[PDB]
Amino acid sequence: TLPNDVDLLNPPAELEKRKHKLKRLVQSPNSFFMDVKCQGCFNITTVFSHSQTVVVCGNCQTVLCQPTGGRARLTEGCSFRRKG
Amino acid sequence: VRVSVLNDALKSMYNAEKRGKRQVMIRPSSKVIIKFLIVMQKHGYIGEFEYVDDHRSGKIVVELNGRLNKCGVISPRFDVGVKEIEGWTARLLPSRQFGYIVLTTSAGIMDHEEARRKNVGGKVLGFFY
Amino acid sequence: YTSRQKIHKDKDAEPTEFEESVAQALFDMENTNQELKSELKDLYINSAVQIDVSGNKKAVVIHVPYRLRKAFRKIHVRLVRELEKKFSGKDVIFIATRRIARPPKRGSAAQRPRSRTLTSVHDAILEDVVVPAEIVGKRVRYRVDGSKIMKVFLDPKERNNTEYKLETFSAVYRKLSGKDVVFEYPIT
Amino acid sequence: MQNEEGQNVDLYIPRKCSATNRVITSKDHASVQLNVGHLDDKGLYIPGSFTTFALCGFIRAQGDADSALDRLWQKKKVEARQQ
Amino acid sequence: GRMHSRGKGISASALPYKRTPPSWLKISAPDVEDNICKFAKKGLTPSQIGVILRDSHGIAQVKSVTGSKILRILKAHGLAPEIPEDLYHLIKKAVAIRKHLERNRKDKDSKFRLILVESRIHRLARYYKKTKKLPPVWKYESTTASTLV
Amino acid sequence: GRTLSTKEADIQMMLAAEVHLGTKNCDFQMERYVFKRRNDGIYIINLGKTWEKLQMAARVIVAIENPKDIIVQSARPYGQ
Ligand SMILES: [K+]
Ligand SMILES: [K+]
Ligand SMILES: [Mg+2]
Ligand SMILES: [Mg+2]
Ligand SMILES: [Mg+2]
Repeated sequence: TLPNDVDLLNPPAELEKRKHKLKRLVQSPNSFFMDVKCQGCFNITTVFSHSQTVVVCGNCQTVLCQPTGGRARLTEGCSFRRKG
Repeated sequence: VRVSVLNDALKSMYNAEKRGKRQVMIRPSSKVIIKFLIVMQKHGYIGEFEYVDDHRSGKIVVELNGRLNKCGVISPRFDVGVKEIEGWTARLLPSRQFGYIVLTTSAGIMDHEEARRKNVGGKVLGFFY
Repeated sequence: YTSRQKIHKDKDAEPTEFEESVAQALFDMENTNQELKSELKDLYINSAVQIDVSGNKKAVVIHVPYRLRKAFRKIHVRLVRELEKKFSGKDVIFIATRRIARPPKRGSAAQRPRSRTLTSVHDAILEDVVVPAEIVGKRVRYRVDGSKIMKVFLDPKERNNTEYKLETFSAVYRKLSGKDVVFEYPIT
Repeated sequence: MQNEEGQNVDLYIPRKCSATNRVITSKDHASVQLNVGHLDDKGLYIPGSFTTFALCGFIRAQGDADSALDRLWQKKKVEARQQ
Repeated sequence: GRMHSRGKGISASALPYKRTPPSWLKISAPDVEDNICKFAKKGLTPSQIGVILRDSHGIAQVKSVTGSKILRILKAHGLAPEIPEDLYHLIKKAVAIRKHLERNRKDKDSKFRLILVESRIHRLARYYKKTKKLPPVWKYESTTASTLV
Repeated sequence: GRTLSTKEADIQMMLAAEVHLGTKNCDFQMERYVFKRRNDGIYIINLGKTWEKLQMAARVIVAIENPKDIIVQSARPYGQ
């Protein structure tokens, strides 16, 4: 976009989302917390979207997520809801 | 590393004004930068500027009138007495009819004409015209 | 006990008629209303002031002890809505009492906590005034004429509770710190 | 520029770019001046009435003349009730 | 850029503008301090404690709920380590490199990296001596560095 | 019925003529006129901006007192 075609103080939300997290007008992370539930257990656990550790449900002792390079990969059975 | 935030701000404004941009971004912000911008705005060399809070040093967006020929920092900040202002203006300003040298005196940050009026010396911060 | 226990002015000063009226209102709120009876037994206000915001409208600002700020916050909405009906359309604002210390003189070895600085206290007051809204952004615009106008962004979640209080917030903040502030809700 | 008495002293007052505010010099042969005609309620051109825009060679050589002129015309048409 | 390389990476955390805890979080500050102290007693560094809290207990930032940093809480309870964690890890890396070099005299790259790591150790130790986080007599010696850890 | 306005019919004619079909590449100074890129890769031109620019060009042309001072030329065979 040409510089005079945009406002530096009122950038469109799409551009702000597309920008690097630190290069936005105000820094904001791309991570979030989620409520993950096992397939069979009613217990509900909070997990970081980019967890570096293998989160295990206390009740059934089952691994909910696996650390990766970026976002943690959840187990096939489990499902998540964005918490925020 | 970053040594003079004022230099970065003034250089960004100078480059943007040369390019013809209507707005420029200054990062990080500083109260010395804000005082310099207020001195510039007092004389019509810039438009409205807005400070953005990010729980950090901050950011400023400056409107550019197109009247700014060149704004610059002077480093190191030399001591300027009330009697050296004439020589400094001769060295730095294009003419005796317009242009300002910004000083930091014990009475505050001000242009050289006000420093002459109040008979206060200090240290040279920069210039603009 | 009497309603005087609900007002604790500094240096044991004698409150004016408005402080007494607000203390009485709090006393009847504690007594008649059973739901808030438990909460208001150990809550008292340092002082209460009246500030005009617009024609035919006014606002009342109540200062409360700093140590009871959390207790006041956890019951803020019910208390404000109950007190508003008694003042005939006057908004009620709760601001925790804080002390501002002047900067130490040049060359002095005295140290002042940063919380006691003027800027920190002003920021805390601004945070408290917009309760229950949460500030999500701050912009300061420097006008060509030399005036400053601050724009404060509030969370849209508390829109229904804060939209009608924007002018009162602006007037109260201007009275408390002499700063021009406008309030806007981010669009999304 | 004026004398102490108040007499005009400059040979002439050069034009300025409508977009960049730069001074348009005598040898700037890349600079252009454009007139945008005004229309009445029936979409007919009113002779002698138009909005004048001047562009310096610097902006036109940059390729930014088109967008700048579009923005300037939009603002001026909004102000002048030309729609 | 990097201190001891030509890397110019900018990857880092982006702290949210909101400094208050999320509404869904219900734990109390004394509870968080108790868990932090328990983890420290179990032998976890402040970085590890913060990672565990964020990944499991939903505590994005301990300062948001407690109002203070993890190391401050540990010090307030007399649980901070004698030497700071980062200096400890640097010394551990130096010890590992020296142990490897003991059996590999021809590994000149390891010698280069040991020089760099020990320069980092000395600069950090000087800073910690300036701030009184180490006793003035403290000195890093390669011969008996393994004892310190 | 519902007779179309002048702009409506003009844009319909432009669509019939495929005036809105760009190339696979976009100039950074022509981006403000492009609406969006289709899955194939051809950029779709915003016909409303095209009509507004046509009106603006007509406004500029009409103000020339002598039409003989205007020169219009096409290098390609199609536009001759
Ligand atoms: K380096
Ligand atoms: K990294
Ligand atoms: Mg400095
Ligand atoms: Mg170096
Ligand atoms: Mg870098």
